[PDB]
Amino acid sequence: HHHMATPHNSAKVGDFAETVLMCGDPLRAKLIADNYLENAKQVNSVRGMLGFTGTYKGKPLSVMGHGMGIPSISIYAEELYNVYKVKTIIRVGTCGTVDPNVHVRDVCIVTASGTDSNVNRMRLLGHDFPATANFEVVSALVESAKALNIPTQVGKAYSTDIFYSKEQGLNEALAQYHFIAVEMESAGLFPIADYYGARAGCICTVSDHIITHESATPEERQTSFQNMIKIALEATLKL
Amino acid sequence: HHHMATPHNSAKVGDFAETVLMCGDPLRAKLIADNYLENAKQVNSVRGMLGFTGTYKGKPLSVMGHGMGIPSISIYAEELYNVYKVKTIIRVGTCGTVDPNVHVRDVCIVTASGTDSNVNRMRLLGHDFPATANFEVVSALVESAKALNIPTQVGKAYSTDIFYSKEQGLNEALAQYHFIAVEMESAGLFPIADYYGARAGCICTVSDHIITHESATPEERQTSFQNMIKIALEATLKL
Amino acid sequence: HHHMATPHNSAKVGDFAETVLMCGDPLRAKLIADNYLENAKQVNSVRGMLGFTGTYKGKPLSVMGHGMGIPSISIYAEELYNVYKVKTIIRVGTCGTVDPNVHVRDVCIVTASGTDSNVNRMRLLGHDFPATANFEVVSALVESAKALNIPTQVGKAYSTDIFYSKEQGLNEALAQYHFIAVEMESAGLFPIADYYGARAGCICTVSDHIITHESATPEERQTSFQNMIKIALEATLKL
Amino acid sequence: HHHMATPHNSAKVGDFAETVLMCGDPLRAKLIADNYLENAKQVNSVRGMLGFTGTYKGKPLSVMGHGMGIPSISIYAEELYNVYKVKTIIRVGTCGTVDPNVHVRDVCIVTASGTDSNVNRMRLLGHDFPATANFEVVSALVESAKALNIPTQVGKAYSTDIFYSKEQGLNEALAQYHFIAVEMESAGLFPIADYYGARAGCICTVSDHIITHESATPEERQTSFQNMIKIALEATLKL
Amino acid sequence: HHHMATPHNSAKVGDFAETVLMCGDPLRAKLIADNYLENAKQVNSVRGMLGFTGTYKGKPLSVMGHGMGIPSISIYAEELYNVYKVKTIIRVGTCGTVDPNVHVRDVCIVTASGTDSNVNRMRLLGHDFPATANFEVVSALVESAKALNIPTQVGKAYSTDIFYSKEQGLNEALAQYHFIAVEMESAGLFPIADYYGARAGCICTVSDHIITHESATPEERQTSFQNMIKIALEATLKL
Amino acid sequence: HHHMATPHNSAKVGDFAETVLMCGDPLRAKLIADNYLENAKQVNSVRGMLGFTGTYKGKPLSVMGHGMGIPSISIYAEELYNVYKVKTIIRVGTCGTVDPNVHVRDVCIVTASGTDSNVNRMRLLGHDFPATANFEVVSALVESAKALNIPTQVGKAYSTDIFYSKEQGLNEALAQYHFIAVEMESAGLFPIADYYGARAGCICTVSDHIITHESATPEERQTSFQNMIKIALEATLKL
Ligand SMILES: Nc1ncnc2c1ncn2[C@@H]1O[C@H](CO)[C@@H](O)[C@H]1O
Ligand SMILES: Nc1ncnc2c1ncn2[C@@H]1O[C@H](CO)[C@@H](O)[C@H]1O
Ligand SMILES: Nc1ncnc2c1ncn2[C@@H]1O[C@H](CO)[C@@H](O)[C@H]1O
Ligand SMILES: Nc1ncnc2c1ncn2[C@@H]1O[C@H](CO)[C@@H](O)[C@H]1O
Ligand SMILES: Nc1ncnc2c1ncn2[C@@H]1O[C@H](CO)[C@@H](O)[C@H]1O
Ligand SMILES: Nc1ncnc2c1ncn2[C@@H]1O[C@H](CO)[C@@H](O)[C@H]1O
Ligand SMILES: [Cl-]
Ligand SMILES: [Cl-]
Ligand SMILES: [Cl-]
Ligand SMILES: [Cl-]
Ligand SMILES: [Cl-]
Ligand SMILES: [Cl-]
Repeated sequence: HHHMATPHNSAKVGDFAETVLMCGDPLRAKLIADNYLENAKQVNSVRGMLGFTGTYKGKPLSVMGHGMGIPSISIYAEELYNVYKVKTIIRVGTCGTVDPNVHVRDVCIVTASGTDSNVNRMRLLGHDFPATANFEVVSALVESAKALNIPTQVGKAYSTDIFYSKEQGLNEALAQYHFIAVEMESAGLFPIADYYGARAGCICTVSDHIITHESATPEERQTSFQNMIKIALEATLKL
Repeated sequence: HHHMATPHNSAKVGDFAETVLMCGDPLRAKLIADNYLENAKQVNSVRGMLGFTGTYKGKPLSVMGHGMGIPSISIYAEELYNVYKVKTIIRVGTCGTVDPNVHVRDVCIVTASGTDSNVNRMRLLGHDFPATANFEVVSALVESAKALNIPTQVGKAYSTDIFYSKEQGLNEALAQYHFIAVEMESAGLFPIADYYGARAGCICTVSDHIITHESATPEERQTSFQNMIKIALEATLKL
Repeated sequence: HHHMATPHNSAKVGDFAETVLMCGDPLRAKLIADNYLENAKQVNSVRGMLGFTGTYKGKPLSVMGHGMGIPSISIYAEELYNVYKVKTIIRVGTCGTVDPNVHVRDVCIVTASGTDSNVNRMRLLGHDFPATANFEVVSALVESAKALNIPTQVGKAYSTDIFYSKEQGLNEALAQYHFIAVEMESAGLFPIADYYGARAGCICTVSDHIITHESATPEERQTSFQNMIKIALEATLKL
Repeated sequence: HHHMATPHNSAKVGDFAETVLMCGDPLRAKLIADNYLENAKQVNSVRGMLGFTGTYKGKPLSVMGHGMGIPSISIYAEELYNVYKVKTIIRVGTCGTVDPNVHVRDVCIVTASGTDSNVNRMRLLGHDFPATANFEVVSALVESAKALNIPTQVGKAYSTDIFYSKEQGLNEALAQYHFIAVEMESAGLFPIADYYGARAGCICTVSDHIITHESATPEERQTSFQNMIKIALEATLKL
Repeated sequence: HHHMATPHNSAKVGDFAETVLMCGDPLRAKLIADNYLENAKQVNSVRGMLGFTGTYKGKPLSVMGHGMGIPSISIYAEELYNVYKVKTIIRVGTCGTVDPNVHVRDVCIVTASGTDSNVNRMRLLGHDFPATANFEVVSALVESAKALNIPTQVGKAYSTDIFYSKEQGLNEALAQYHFIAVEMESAGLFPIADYYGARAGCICTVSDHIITHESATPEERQTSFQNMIKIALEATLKL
Repeated sequence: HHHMATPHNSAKVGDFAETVLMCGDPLRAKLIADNYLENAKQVNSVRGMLGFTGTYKGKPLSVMGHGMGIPSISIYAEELYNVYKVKTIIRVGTCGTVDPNVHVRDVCIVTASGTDSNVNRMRLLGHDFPATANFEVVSALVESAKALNIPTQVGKAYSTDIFYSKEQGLNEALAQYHFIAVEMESAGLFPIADYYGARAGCICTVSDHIITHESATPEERQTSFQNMIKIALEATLKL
């Protein structure tokens, strides 16, 4: 038995750096820690949601899984900003796309995310609350990719509660308004950062084209991940 | 590299029994498999969402984690009913309560679950779709608890997208209408079972009283879990 | 002029038994009283909404009409639970079906009911509140039918505000999720029972198949009614 | 057994006049027929919802009950306009008021009615559809009252699904915007008339002041009814 | 620099008559003042939203532009009723029609207006609040047109936020329920008049048939305007 | 009579530059043209909504008024992107603030805007569609202000339909989530730019603090405008 600072995290207060990368898959958090962090230690194991704290090029940085969907990321991110006093979270993830000019393996930097969730209406008296990335975070990601000579798409994501969509007309509307990424979490992250006066952003790589059916192979997903994670890590040095 | 029957599950088709217990914590799925299943093998490890298949008293039974929140359980349960041809899922979990006559450590058998999610409105043209447990599953749980001489509360749950509620008046309304359990998943499970012509139910133990602040100790949670899991396992023999 | 305990009911306080059967048609309430109750007297005549109190096999039991639609049943049931101190109401009625495996003359026992009404959103801060039958009532109906060797369908109803639907896609969605009964009242009854800490359920017979156009003849409806009413009356002895 | 032109009305096609008065209480429909119609016959008895056809000052006129709430009036009025080819319906009823300048026993002529029902959103793609009385009907009622030297209030009603309101702030908002009548049916009637290219209106007498608690005695309600019904009957001669 | 009684109006308190005509185009307000008012002076120039006060046949009358859309008219009308103590506003405007029996150049007198705006839900606890014209204003317009031997259509308008509609099925629904006018402002005006215990109405001429594509020429629009404005001006003498 | 390329704009096709500044007040559009454009000509006068085309530092640039509210800007911007083939619109405006760390006279660069309008739900199947500024436009504004040594706040706006708010709790929620600007138009502009594959942004100066009641004097508003307009004009050179 270990003391629980939250119901979902065994990390002691202070065990997270002020900057955190989060991905849905805890096993990918372990890969990031093992391959890009120094001075690294595991700080959470509860529910298998592995989290780690170390340094990247000398600067404190943590990485942790967030699970799948808005309710899951909301738990972990609320706790990080509130209990662990985190200042900046960058979600690093994968996505689909419907946009005719976005392609599998593209890196997408998210400026804002729509959603079919109610969580943001509940925060703003039932109205439209845009889940919006912090501009300094977006800019740090854009500038890092430029320095690395990695092309990026910059624009809106759509965070759905329903991976297995049965919704006629959704993809056509997303394409009409040039949503570049379809995922399940960023729309929950950004308003929590707002609540705490903190910062958040998101960068994702396109695994699948929802319209054309193109799909990245395992090796292509690894290469896309290597590009995206390097962009995110370099961006943390400016944040 | 192993073949992926779904993006979230490495189990081969046929590797799940027709009856599955699901809990949010994959580490608890491992505990259930290790302590109550025979002939057991691990069938999924993707994203750390451990799943296992074996037998309970000779009858095929699987157990797998579902993560936290409606979007997460919806992925895993949709795949189980669709790809893995599962017929019955019983969610085994923990919950809070606001009801003045429900107490920490009580076992709650869920007949239906409300929610603040939009996922069920999207299935029924925007209207009210009650997430309803299958009657044979509810009855099997009730009868199993009676045979084990374990008291149970039977009634409505509320599945929220937001663990860290800031919503004035919610607890008072839940208490006024005698919702017995507050959790985050059952309202997503029951309509998916309906879609596939299959069966689902839920049983949970009260970890915390949201109004009085009472909270079960670690040992009390283990004892509550032992009672609940025995009820669920015995119920599978009738399903 | 007689004293009015409510605006809609001339019955004196105490004139209703603790258990009440309700049907939409007051003339059917009279038929039930005349043919199944002993010690019977008429206790309400206001607005022609006939109600009666007597005994069934020695146990106090009332029967009263509720009119058509959620607003009408809500008036009468609110008054019965509040002013008349009723503990259990079973709605006995007729319904349509869209389910491919439910047939005209089938008896349907309702576990929960969806709706296109707003009345339940208004009770739960705008969220999804499942109108859910009390489990002891459902079980009493199921067990009574078993003892009488009368087959039953057990599952969800849909209570609509609009008998003359013009809504494209509604029947297809109801069938997809295996709603077994289409009626106009149960979704209003169950939450009122919850408010008063009381019990409610519903049993109905299929008069019409909405998809195939099959329709029960007058004699077939009488036979279906005889089966359903015997199930309900026998269930009251266990409640 | 008699032939049923609708499920809810035994009247033969042609048995209703082109102009119909409707009130919620079928016993009040009988009173109107017995005391104001000549050449009168009963044309419906189904569900006790008495309806009658005769003449008023030589002009064909019917009167029938509509029950309580939007779903109930919608059934009866849809059938009258569709199957029975009715051209004009005037609802004659009772109401409460919250307006500080409207008093018990006042006669209210309704120009439009708000509602907490969804039935009108479902007709207009989810938008705001005002349930609006036909201007010729409103004018006929206003002019008839003037000729009879009976004062009237003219303005908005609010048709609620919930007689037993628990809704904080509703009465204050209704008063702020000068809603003059609170009832349960007119918002369902007016859009059905629109659908059929037909005409509808409503006139009501104030039985109760919801804010001040004033309430009309039985004799006062009879006098108010006599004034209102004379206005409505005289208006039919101009319609 | 001049003193600003509101942020949007340089008129001094008292500079508006108690009766005001409003049209969307400020240049049309100038035309009305120049051609129909005596004793006229310009009282507002802010944002180019020209307004004027004078007399029509000796009776004080003002005319001012309101801009396009509900938010714009709401600003100007709120200020007129609140700060300038106006008692009656008649909107004079142009509209489209979808109704099969309404034709280009027809004069439409509005009894109530639907909308796709949220502004009226926000006033009535989320419910349906009909934007309803004052009956004395409607009657004054109807009677004035009769005296001038100018035919009129009397009925519902629809005030949309979106001139360039992309909404499948909207026109068909508007036609089904006999909405006679499509415009962008009246649904915002009527509830503001209600709030202040004041009066409002609307009269419009059909510029375009949305279904048949017929369109009035410039000269035809001038003739339609001459008919409509004479009706409105004569109506002010009765208000 | 002049030919009308749209119902609201007399400009000939080609008469607008590919880059346009828009402000609500047409008289302010004239001031911008008169004081910052060369080669300038007036291209629209319809409804007094003055628009002009010229050059800024040699680069083609137009400026036009947009009126007040989402419906008004939607008309003008839809036409500019569609008929006039405009590629970039920057809204230049004024706003209020509720944020405790934003002050009167501050320049706010908008990354996204929330709203109480329905126009964006209607574009995305009823879901949350974030009205999001184009990143290149935001960056051009940020970089221009940096080069001019003018401090800026960068973050979310809220576009309301209701200038005269009566909404309890709105300001507290806006402050809790650090909305920096309250205005009435940007949430309508950004999705129209998306539809056309074009670009939009917004920059505003704080005229009033809604919480503290501080208010900029006329001279202070002129100085704030001079700073903001110089930022916007310099940004057009990079777009
Ligand atoms: N097409 C997609 N739809 C939804 N989520 C996706 C998609 N592609 C990748 N994801 C991401 O991966 C998970 C689902 O496999 C989610 O957590 C989500 O963020
Ligand atoms: N009070 C609670 N509120 C929400 N979820 C709860 C609560 N107590 C236990 N849970 C369950 O445990 C997880 C949150 O800790 C969720 O998956 C949920 O099912
Ligand atoms: N197909 C149906 N749709 C709605 N209500 C029905 C249907 N069949 C029977 N009913 C019941 O009978 C009445 C309508 O005839 C309602 O009170 C309802 O409960
Ligand atoms: N205060 C009230 N609230 C709702 N309905 C009322 C009220 N007063 C009278 N009525 C009318 O009478 C019935 C309720 O008693 C309804 O049919 C309704 O039309
Ligand atoms: N078809 C139409 N749709 C919307 N508004 C219209 C229409 N025809 C005329 N209008 C009116 O003119 C303006 C739009 O050109 C709006 O202010 C509105 O009141
Ligand atoms: N506090 C405010 N609320 C709303 N709009 C504002 C505010 N301050 C400035 N504006 C802007 O000025 C106009 C209202 O005066 C609107 O067009 C809007 O963009
Ligand atoms: Cl991941
Ligand atoms: Cl668990
Ligand atoms: Cl019945
Ligand atoms: Cl009545
Ligand atoms: Cl105009
Ligand atoms: Cl401006």
